[PDB]
Amino acid sequence: EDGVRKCKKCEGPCRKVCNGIGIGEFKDSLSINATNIKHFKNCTSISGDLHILPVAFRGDSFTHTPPLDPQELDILKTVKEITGFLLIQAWPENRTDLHAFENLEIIRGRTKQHGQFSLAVVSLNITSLGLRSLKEISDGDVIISGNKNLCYANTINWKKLFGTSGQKTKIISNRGENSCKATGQVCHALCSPEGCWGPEPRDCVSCRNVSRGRECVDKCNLLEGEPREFVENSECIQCHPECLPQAMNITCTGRGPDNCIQCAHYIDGPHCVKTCPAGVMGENNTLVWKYADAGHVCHLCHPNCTYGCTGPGLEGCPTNG
Ligand SMILES: *[C@@H]1O[C@H](CO[C@@H]2O[C@@H](C)[C@@H](O)[C@@H](O)[C@@H]2O)[C@@H](O)[C@H](O)[C@H]1NC(C)=O
Ligand SMILES: *[C@@H]1O[C@H](CO)[C@@H](O)[C@H](O)[C@H]1NC(C)=O
Ligand SMILES: *[C@@H]1O[C@H](CO)[C@@H](O)[C@H](O)[C@H]1NC(C)=O
Repeated sequence: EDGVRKCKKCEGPCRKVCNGIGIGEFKDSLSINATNIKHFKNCTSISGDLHILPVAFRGDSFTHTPPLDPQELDILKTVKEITGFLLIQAWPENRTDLHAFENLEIIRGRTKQHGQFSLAVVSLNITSLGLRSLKEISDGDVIISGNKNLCYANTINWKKLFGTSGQKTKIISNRGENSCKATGQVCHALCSPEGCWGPEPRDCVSCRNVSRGRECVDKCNLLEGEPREFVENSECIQCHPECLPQAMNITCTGRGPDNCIQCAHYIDGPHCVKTCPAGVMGENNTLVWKYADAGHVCHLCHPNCTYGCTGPGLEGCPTNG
């Protein structure tokens, strides 16, 4: 079970806040060129505005700045929050989606491009967006234009991502819905009609049937197979290992050990245990000992037999060394 959300702190070391292009250390910097991209490494929140103009990839000779290698973009795969706006005006052809932003989830929109835009994806040689993680575009309007071979962008119900009232969404002159559907570049079957960031089941706004981890799936593993799961708000989560997987019925009502049908080993109180407690330091700083009934029910053993137990009460306890 992936019961722990972040695992160790939040990532490897953990969360860092960096300034945006044209603000702070990147003052008087027009775009994210091959000079300041290295200062965005190990950074979860990039407060401010991000800019990727053609100058970054071409290289500006007069500012002693070099051309950007498309493999450097992966330095932004750690960014998930943008307090200002994201302005992407140029991106390579060897990549069909916004590869570097595969983990961006929240874009606030305090700062806006021309006081109107939060997301600007214009003139890009891509075929899909691939912003699978983006859940909220808080304020600014969205512009997606001049992306000749780009499909799937018109599918997204931007109303779900929007927060502020009247958020306009200029999605014009891309790869028409006529050609997109005729070539099989439509939203996935497992993907709900609420739009998708591409064809892959992971690229999805919401799931039509259910989800599991980072994918839209049809089955939830309730009645059979790999770890028996239960459905909670369109999500598949496996029942506690100490729950005998039942056929004809679902293995659990919830997440915990005490929320399942029947324990595969013994049963201490409401909890399903692999063995009855045999000398555990109890919450009252004292060793707790128990025994197993005929029906596998853990009962507290007699106080007299302290360093061990076999049956009920004060019966059988002197062992031969
Ligand atoms: C969505 O799921 C449909 C089946 O129904 C659902 O799944 C079964 C296993 C049961 O849990 C049932 O109670 C659910 O309502 C499929 O027929 C359908 O093909 C699925 N959709 C797609 C796009 O695959
Ligand atoms: C970035 O994080 C990785 C772990 O994900 C760590 O090994 C590395 O040293 C970090 N780099 C810097 C410059 O902090
Ligand atoms: C499954 O267990 C629940 C809980 O007691 C019960 O209400 C239901 O009738 C059972 N269904 C089957 C098919 O065993």
